[PDB]
Amino acid sequence: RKQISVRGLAGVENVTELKKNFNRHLHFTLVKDRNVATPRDYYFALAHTVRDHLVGRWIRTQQHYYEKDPKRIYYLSLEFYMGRTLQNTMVNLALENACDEATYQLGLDMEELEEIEEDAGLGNGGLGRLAACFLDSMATLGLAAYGYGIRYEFGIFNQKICGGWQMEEADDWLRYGNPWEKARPEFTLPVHFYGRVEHTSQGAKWVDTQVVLAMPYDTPVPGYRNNVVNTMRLWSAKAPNDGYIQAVLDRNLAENISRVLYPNDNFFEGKELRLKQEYFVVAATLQDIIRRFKSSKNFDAFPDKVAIQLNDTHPSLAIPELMRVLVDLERLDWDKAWEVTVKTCAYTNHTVLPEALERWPVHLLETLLPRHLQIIYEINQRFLNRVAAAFPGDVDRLRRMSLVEEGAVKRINMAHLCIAGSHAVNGVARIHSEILKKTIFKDFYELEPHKFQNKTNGITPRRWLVLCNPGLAEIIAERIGEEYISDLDQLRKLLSYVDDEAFIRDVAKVKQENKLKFAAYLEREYKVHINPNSLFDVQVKRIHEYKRQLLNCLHVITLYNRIKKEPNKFVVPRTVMIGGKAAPGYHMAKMIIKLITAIGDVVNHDPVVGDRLRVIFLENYRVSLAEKVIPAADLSEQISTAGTEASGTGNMKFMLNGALTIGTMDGANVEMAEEAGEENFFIFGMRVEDVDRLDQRGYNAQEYYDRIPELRQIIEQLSSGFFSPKQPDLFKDIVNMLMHHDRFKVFADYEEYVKCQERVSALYKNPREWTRMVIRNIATSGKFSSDRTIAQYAREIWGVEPSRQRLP
Amino acid sequence: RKQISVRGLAGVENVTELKKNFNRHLHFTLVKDRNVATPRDYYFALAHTVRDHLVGRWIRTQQHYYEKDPKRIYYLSLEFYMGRTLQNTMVNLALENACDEATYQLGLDMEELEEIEEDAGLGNGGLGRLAACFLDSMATLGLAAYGYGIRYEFGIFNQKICGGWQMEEADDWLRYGNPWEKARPEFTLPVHFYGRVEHTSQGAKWVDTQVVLAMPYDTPVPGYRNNVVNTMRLWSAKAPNDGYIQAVLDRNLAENISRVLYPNDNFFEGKELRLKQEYFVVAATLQDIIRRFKSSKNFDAFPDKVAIQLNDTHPSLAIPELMRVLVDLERLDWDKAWEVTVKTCAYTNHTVLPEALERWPVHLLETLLPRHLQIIYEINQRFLNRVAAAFPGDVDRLRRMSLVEEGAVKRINMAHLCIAGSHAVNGVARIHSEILKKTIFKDFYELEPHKFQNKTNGITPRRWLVLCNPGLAEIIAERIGEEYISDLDQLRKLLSYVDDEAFIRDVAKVKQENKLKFAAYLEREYKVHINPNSLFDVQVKRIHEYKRQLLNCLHVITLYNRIKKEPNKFVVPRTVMIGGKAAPGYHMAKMIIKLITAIGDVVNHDPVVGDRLRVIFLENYRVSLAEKVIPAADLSEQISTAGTEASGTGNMKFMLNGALTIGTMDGANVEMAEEAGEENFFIFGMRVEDVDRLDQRGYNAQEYYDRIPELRQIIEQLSSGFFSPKQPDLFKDIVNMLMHHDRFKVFADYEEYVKCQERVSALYKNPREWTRMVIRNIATSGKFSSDRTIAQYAREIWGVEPSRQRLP
Ligand SMILES: Cc1ccc(C2C[C@]3(ON2)O[C@H](CO)[C@@H](O)[C@H](O)[C@H]3O)cc1
Ligand SMILES: Cc1ccc(C2C[C@]3(ON2)O[C@H](CO)[C@@H](O)[C@H](O)[C@H]3O)cc1
Repeated sequence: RKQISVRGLAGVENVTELKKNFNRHLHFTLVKDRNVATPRDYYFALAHTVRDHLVGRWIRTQQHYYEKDPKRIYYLSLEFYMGRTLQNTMVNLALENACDEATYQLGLDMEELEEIEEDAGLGNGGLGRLAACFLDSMATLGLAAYGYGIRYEFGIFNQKICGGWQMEEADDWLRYGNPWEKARPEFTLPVHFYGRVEHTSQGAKWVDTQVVLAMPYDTPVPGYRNNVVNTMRLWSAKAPNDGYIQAVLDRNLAENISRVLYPNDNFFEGKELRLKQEYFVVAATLQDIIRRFKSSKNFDAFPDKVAIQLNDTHPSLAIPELMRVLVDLERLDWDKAWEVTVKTCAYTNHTVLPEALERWPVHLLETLLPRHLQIIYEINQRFLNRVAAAFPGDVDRLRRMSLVEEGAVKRINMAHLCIAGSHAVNGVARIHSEILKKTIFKDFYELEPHKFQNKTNGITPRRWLVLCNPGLAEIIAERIGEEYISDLDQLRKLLSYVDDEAFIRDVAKVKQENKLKFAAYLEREYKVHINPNSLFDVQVKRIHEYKRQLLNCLHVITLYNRIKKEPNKFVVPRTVMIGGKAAPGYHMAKMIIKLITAIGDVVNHDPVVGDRLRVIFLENYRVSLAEKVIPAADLSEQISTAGTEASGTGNMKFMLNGALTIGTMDGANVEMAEEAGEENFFIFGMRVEDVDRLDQRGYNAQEYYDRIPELRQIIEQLSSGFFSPKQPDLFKDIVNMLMHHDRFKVFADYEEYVKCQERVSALYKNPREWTRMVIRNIATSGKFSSDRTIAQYAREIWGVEPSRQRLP
Repeated sequence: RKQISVRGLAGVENVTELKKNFNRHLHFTLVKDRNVATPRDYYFALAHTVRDHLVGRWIRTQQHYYEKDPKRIYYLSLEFYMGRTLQNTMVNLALENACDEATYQLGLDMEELEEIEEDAGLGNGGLGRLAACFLDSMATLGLAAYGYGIRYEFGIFNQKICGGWQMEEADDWLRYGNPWEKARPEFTLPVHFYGRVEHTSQGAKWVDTQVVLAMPYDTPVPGYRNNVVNTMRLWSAKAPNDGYIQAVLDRNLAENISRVLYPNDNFFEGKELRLKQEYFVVAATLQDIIRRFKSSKNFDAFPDKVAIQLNDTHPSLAIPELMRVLVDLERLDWDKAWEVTVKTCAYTNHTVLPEALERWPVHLLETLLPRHLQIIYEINQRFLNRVAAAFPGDVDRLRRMSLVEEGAVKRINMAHLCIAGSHAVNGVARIHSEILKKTIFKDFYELEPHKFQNKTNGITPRRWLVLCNPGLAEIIAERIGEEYISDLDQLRKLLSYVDDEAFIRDVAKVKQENKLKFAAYLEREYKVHINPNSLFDVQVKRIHEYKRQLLNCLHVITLYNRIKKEPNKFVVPRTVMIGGKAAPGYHMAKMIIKLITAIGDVVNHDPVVGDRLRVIFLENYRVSLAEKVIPAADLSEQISTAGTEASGTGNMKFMLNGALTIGTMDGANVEMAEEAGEENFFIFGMRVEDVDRLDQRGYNAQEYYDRIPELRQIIEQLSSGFFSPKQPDLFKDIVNMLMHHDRFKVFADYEEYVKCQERVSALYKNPREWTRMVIRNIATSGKFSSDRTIAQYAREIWGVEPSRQRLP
């Protein structure tokens, strides 16, 4: 517990001070005594005590940026999936052992206190979590970086499983308050909606608007032991200052802008409220940017002092908004303003799936943001003039590249707007960034090849190793010291220990400890028992057809059927865990969750199977749960159809935490296998080239059904009601999709998947060799530190040099 | 400034500690430095520093009540008009001089900082402010007392005057946070709405309800230098824990219950939302009461340990709610439960005006609170059985006394419910309590004479003398010491100084200082100039026909016309100030405000008048403004039609602060004149007997018009458009009401009022004799301390003995 050296020192005066301040907060802040005080009160007492340690560095860091005047990095995102903050703050400030000792002396278990904290679940999954890892890495790399987003009152819904179905409940994360944020009502700014354009004497003027106020809440973002504390600023919607009762109640309408995170992360829903959220962040943020620029030492120097990073197209309105401010308010000529805008803005693309692309109807933009639509049209005209000059007579190219899409509903393609208005465009993994240049944005790449870049995603080894897996962090540090924590490529040193008996022992010991603890978690919180002597086979990620939880389902049923066919034949015991939230309006994803639980209903109660195979659906998968289950995982399921997962980041988390990966050559899986050597990955299935070949001739699921007896059995089980005896036709939609409308070719990878899984089991039967392959994975996970990713953004896009230098 | 002894000591270590903690809060709490810190930041730094001094006493006081186990007093009100808290806290903790010195040493003006604080304007006027004074007095008298109400997100609207008209804006009092309250989300309770009654095995059961959560916020209530800190608990509406987006947005509906204070304090608006607010407070509060009772040592002892005071009929649902809990949940027999309920509950009545009485349609109660309606009917049946037994054959009495009113819309008379369910019923001034027994509740008085009491209202001499008028507080203390501050009857000692040259000098000096300061306030905040050498003639109170701002208007115009008729004739210069908010839906009150400003538009710009007469409308009259204008007042206008103002409390504030009173024999005016001697009051107009005689024969305004040339002139000025030349018919509604539909007989008191005002001017011409009469008023204001009022409630209704004893 305290023996772990990576968790810092418990200095005698530090422990004494922490105890004093803990008690001070319990009294003055919480207004409690030890008589009535609950564990929650004790959590808050510790939270306030720890938060106090950020203040000096937070003030000094921001003062330092004012004095040193570096280029400022503005990271705009509609999602920040931050998780809990208590442990992270302690780790980054080297206070973990000290607080652990302080709380122990007060008769309290700090780990019990940590479990009281709610996730800041202000994101859906990978994209939101990437933003969070990026904030962490930017602070650790000493960048003058500012995360900007919306302070949703309700984050991603809490998932309940009831009767085997997902139920959504409001994530009331602010119920007991947020001790980490600092409300800044004094820095509230006006955001304008609707209205009309007057073109007059000085030029265009946006008038008759409805105002929604944006109140900032600032949250400290500590770097790893470098005394740097950056800021995440999240905007909250407030009704403007100036019958009666109804008028006061109607203030809720404006304030609804920041009420709730949209949970659909796979399908573009052209909801006006989402458009308002996006403009809300953009308008308020850019006001801050402009104000700060003016208070630093004429807009020629703007791109030298400002970088705006667009996390997907969600904040794409930053482009016309910056143009609007520069042209209409600052009175710059269009050409100069555009030069400035392009040099300021860069765009990160996160998916190739067409249904996810933001394409706003022009009528909606005209009504809500009339001036922005005007500006977008002018941008388009000038951009297409450039295309026409570069490719004279290529009319189809003009049509393909246009920001305006011409159908029954005329729309603005926000990706096209982003490319046009950005000096850099990046994908999030090598395979993804390459397909961007090759197909998706081929025309844009040909126009401006220098624009297109790759920035392979990463994860922070603070949250995703030191916090969640201190036991693994410790055994690593015992061999190679602590430098790896902010220099993850040093993990390659561990390759020298592939034959080290002590290290093999310790890697395996740590995994088993994590497995026991997670088993203890499921027993404590859900009264669910799992076999500790089973392979922990884990697929955790949002529920999507492309991620192919359905393929996992087919395999699980295969394992079940094989046991039933040959009950005497030994098989490696497995606990198959699948978790993740479905978008509320995504019927198939909700059916998939029900299928997982239904498979469990049969498998988990078959006396012939017993503890040889168990299938569990992990309820309410979220950042805090990922921190628990990933360190306990033996097998990481990364089984998206080749070409569909832009990068993935869960994959990296598993690799860092001592799990072996079964996966397709998709997203960052490709680079993970390259880093480790393919011999150390369970790679299976179609490559992108194979998927394309199938698309060329037409995907016929019937062929696979007709040729694979074991698949046929499963589909007939699903259709006949074997997994839903009380409602035989329950899974008809799943069967129909698989047989006739499967965009993701589940059947096409079935045989290779099952055979690959056989090899997983074969290796697990050899504990020594399993662990040696694990060492080969952990040792080569260094590339997937978000420090590496951010250093690349800094040097290749932002034009700033990262620094691990400690502030005084 | 600091020289004022009543403001305490500036101890060297105390000043040092305050400065240290001020700086500590600026750093750790506000996350600011002296470079970016605003006056608002400095206010908050001081607020947190001062608030820290309450914590120990707050915890110890509540612990003391647990140990000593006294009878608990629960004061239920839909209104708490608290005002600002910073100065009050400092005064009650003897920290004012210390903080003044501390802030001075830091280079800050504490008075400038105090002006930053928003009023907690969670009330309309007198009733809400009475609750606030009561909380203060109960703490000062060492009572285990608990104020319970609703934490409105928006209090009484901020009043803007635009084009001479009232405009309403949301009172966003929580914009920058409330440093005084402590959120207690852990003690959140469920409140139930709608649903239906099941009568089953154990009995009745309220089922299928919609739940709204009640989250308590606790605010410290410091007693005057007795180390007692009581609690005001205000409930905030929260949506219960368990398409999707719309469902999250719809949480606003439940949360609207605590959104805004209903601003109509003169007309019963049977709004369902108001009914929900009333039940919301009642249900949550009574849950607290029951829980606390059970955690103290079977319901026979309930009335020995619990008193519930109903501030008017607004929390009247406490009666059927307590019955519901006792019968349905605690399983007591009806008779015993009723015995307990009556002994627990007492009712304070605040008006005789019929349109203000709460009479809820039975259909509305059946839908929202079906079980309560059932209980009300049973209460009524049993109560009327008692009436029938006491007055056999008196069928009309039964009809008159029934809780059920039988018209086209069947209604429950909430006053009748209160009388039936309470062991004590009190009016708020001797005249008012007497009319209750004589007419309004005559039948109830005859049934149970012992039930009916008087508790003449009062005001706290902390807020209303020591805080708002330290200069007057000081000159008093110089002669008689500081005991009077919590023993106001000691002011009678000042009668010994009616011929004391030094005291006459000082009383007059203090008044002039206050007048200069208020003149400075109007110049600073509104660029409005007032004549400092003029009589400050002030009518501040909510705008109602019964309060007769219109009568004041007639007098002002009379003064103007008299000047114009005889420009060479000296008149005592006057600044006539009228301020107060009109209920948004009260057309006549809004017209009256416009008339006041319109009169000013003419008078204030007539070169013949100049500074001899000025009429100003004081914008946004509220507690903080009352604290400024009342100490500056020379003449207090208390001119309600006899029988219409139940008590008044503004009257008392003026008397305490060195103003002479012009008023009718109405409400507490009668007792104020009795205390001081009528020779020291400007009493005029019809008594209640005269109003009744007019009602008997019929009020004909035409007679007064026909007989009074000067009145005729004014009405013709109003009708012809003299005060609205651009819209001649603007005031037609006012004229029509005065001439034909005046319930309050403005014309009937016109002649006596004008003649009484002549005598006011005559005395003001004699500064010595004015000041001597002032001394006679201040010296006899002691009865009107809310300490006296609360001591009476304690001894005569609650059965507890007050104590000025200091806690350790
Ligand atoms: C509205 C929305 C929300 C989330 C997402 C994504 C895209 C994605 O995960 N969530 O971004 C991650 C970070 O770059 C990638 O690792 C995932 O492959 C990608 O699907 C897209 C669109
Ligand atoms: C809904 C409502 C609100 C306020 C009031 C009152 C009644 C009143 O002022 N406001 O109570 C004061 C305190 O007892 C009295 O001094 C006033 O005379 C009375 O009008 C009645 C009803």
